[PDB]
Amino acid sequence: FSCNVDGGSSIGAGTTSVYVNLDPVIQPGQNLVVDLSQHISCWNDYGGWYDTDHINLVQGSAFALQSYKGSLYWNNVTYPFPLTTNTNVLDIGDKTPMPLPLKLYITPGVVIKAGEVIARIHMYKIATLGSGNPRNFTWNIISNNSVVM
Ligand SMILES: CC(=O)N[C@H]1[C@H](Oc2cccc(C(F)(F)F)c2-c2ccc(F)cc2)O[C@H](CO)[C@H](O)[C@@H]1O
Repeated sequence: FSCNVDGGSSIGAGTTSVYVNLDPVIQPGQNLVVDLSQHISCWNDYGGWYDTDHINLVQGSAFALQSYKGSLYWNNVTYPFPLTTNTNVLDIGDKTPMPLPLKLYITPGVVIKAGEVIARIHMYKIATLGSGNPRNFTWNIISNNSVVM
């Protein structure tokens, strides 16, 4: 099982920066949408649904904006964010990269700085054969631009 960010090199585990464009203007009360399907994709390293991968997002995933409320959309369910439970499982068995069905909804001068981590999303992988060779990924979401209020 592997992933990449913006079509880059393969990632098997660990922490990776994910850079996102945010609305530069936000008014008190507005809602920011971060569509991570535009950046993070994952695939099965054998294909053919031979040793299917099972991935979910993990309890504790949170803003970094620590006081913000929000929602996290993952694979047909919208969870309160920060995550207080593990999400449903997405199964990945094709070698073709699958953009992750993942969106973050954020409700808050400069409020978000370019280059600062605004959320840490922990993803867990376990496959089917043997032990499933479980792996941990963390996606550190980073804004490419300032967001001002
Ligand atoms: C030890 C491990 O993880 N076996 C996983 C397996 O891994 C690979 C399969 C082929 C090629 C590679 C490599 F060429 F990339 F090494 C990997 C691999 C190994 C370690 C990683 F950290 C990530 C991918 O692929 C499977 C389907 O996806 C399951 O996931 C399975 O459990």
